[PDB]
Amino acid sequence: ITAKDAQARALREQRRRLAKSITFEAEIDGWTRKDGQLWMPNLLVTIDASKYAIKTTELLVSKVTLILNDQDGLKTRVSLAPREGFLVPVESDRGGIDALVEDYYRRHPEKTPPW
Amino acid sequence: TDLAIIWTNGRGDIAQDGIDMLTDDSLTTDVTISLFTDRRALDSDTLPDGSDDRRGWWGDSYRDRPIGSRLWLLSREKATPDTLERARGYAEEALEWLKTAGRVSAINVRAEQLHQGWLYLYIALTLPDGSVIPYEFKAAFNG
Amino acid sequence: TDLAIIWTNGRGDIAQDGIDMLTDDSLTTDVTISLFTDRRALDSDTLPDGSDDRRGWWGDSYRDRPIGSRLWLLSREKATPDTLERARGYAEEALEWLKTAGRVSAINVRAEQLHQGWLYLYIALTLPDGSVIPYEFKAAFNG
Amino acid sequence: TGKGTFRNVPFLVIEEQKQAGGRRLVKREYPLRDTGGVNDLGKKLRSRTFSACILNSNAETARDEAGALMDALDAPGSGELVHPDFGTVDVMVDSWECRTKADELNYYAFTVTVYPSLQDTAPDAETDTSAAVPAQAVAVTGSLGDTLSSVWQTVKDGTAAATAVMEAVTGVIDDISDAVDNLGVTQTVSGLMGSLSAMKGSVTSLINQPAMLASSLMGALSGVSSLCDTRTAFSTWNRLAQRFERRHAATATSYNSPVAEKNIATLNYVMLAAAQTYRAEAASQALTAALDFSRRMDNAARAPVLDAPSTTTGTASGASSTSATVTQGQLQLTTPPVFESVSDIEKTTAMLGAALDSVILTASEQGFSTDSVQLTQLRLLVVADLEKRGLQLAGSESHHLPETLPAMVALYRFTGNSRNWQRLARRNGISNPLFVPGGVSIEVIN
Repeated sequence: ITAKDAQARALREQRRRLAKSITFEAEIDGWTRKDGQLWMPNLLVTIDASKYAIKTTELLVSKVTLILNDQDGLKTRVSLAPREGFLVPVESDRGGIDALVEDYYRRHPEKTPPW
Repeated sequence: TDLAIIWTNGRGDIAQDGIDMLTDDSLTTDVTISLFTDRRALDSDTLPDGSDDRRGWWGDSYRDRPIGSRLWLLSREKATPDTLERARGYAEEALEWLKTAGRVSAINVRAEQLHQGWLYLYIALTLPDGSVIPYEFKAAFNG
Repeated sequence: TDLAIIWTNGRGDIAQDGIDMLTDDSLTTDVTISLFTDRRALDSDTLPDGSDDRRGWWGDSYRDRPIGSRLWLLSREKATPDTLERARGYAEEALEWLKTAGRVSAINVRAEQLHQGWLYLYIALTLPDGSVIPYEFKAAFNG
Repeated sequence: TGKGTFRNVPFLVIEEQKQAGGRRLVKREYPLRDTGGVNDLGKKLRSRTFSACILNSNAETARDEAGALMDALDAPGSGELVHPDFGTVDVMVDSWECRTKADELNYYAFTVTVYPSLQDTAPDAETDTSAAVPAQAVAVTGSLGDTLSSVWQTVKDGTAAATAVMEAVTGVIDDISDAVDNLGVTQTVSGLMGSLSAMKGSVTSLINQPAMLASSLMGALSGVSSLCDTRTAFSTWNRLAQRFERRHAATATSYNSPVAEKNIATLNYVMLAAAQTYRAEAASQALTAALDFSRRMDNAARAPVLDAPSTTTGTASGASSTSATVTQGQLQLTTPPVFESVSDIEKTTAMLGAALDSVILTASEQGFSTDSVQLTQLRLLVVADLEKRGLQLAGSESHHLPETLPAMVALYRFTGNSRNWQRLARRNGISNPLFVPGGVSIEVIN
């Protein structure tokens, strides 16, 4: 272990604890999404559960289970966790020319980096 | 403030007024569109024609709600109370989407047979306290 | 497009038409095969013969469905209402597979005794709109 | 007379007779929302039931008939229930009763409830015709290679026979190398090109080894097959077969030997057969690719919204691969212009069938029996796959049009969901979807 590696794991541990602490669970009616595709993990959804006095705004899906029981019908139990728990230690949730270029190519991932 | 539909010779169309088309921001255009455009007939309905095509709109699968009314099923009817009851029900079903929202408070529609060969529909809404004054016109004939 | 079954002298054989055998792609062949081919009698049913042999087809265990009808159980019967009902039931159960599929919409069959010594069945099938116009003929006698 | 029977045991109907059954519903009620509803789930069994009575004037025949009814209701299997109200049905009994009263000497009352004898499997196995083409193609290629190895005869001379065999082998190698070179504009083909060059540079010691020669050629063809993806495989194999065919018709003084005429003829034939089998497999894969791409999972009556990302299909920027479900076409690639429309699939299927039938008829005289017996089944499987997946699609109808309508309106009139309006135009073969021809027949999918 070096110093930079140390901070990397220490942050990884902090973010994993953050992800494991706060948990949302919901039971929606349709297997398919709003657009039409199936429900799958690694999706950033906007939560608007304000009627139950809940102040979270964006979450990331962590687990999707699809069910076809007779008593259930079509259901998919979708679990949500904060996005800041599944990030790499380099990135952050929203000192030179190299830093500026890296920031630009990090904000725009579909672009090809210089490498 | 969309275009207004003006009835001439028993059919409706937009009209000019001075520079450009005349405008309307009221319930008149909404009612005259929701009542007099044919929506898709059900699978089990018997069409008045001898054909088997159900009139609708290609945008019915793009606009979250069927467009118009099923009053076109009564193109050729005789003078019996069943047709009056069906027309009352069809108008209620066509215009209930307004009462579902907050744009009207209540709807009262009755069907009658006036001077022989007339299917009279009397539809009375109840606009709320804040609704704008609706447009006012009568059907007209020429030539 | 399969070979057409033509009824001559009370039995239906295939026939010629110009160069090759006459063809037919409609519900006529399906009906005349599903109605007039003997399927296996059940274990409890009694047989018109004094024999214990139940008819059928060797390939009945290969085609996911029994082939024909049980109208051969009425080979020898007297003029009584029982036979009229049993024939109606057998024809309905033989033709039900069409309605289980989507090829026919409804099947109304009635039975009657015509001129003394005649078992008469009237079978009415309601073909859907997409169904091709079926073949029609009359059984003929020669020699 | 009410003479219903269960197993040819007569009974008299009485009291009540009933049939009950409906759909299974799941009630969906949301918290803090008013508009709810139910969702459909199949249909439950029709539970029939009836009440019957047996009586006589003898008090002993009544007992005998009642016992017969007991032993016929309580029997293993399914029996022909005949009822004046139900009809003639096949049912399995569930429960029954036999009530008397010790004051009524002749009366015996039964009450039966029956269930339809519907016996159908859950998985409902079918046949996978898409995966039956490569399995048969492998066997066909193996049989062709074995036939070539067996029928090849070594020539030991240095004369016209040997040099002509050398020319034939080097010509076949030249054709394969030309196909690989035409491929290699985009794909990297250095290894296969080098192997082909070395193999061509070593002919003299191949024409004398039959088994090595056959493999040396089957391996080259297999490498060519493995090079191509689902985009250019059909085009490349089309070309190699046209070329190998222009050959087998120039064959069908010099040499003065028969062990040359036979070697050259069998080589040319085997090349033709292998090329056509690879073409058939490539066509089978191209059908899957085209059908996969011509699939839109929208099929819903929604309202368009102002969605900024991905204005046209695609995926949202930054989304991982775990979020997206892969399809069969992408899973096998690891489309042609012909496999889009309908008339084109018809023409392609006819051409493949004619070519393979000609190959079989020719093979019935050199590489006599096993090759033909395998190739006929390969042709059956290929044509069955093509027709069952391209044309014989679920819910396909044919309609005429009173006037030329836009594709969206024409689709909505016939099925009622206008979102798949591109599929109709593509399958018909229309250039501009706004003008769908009127008098010409139109295939509408449902």
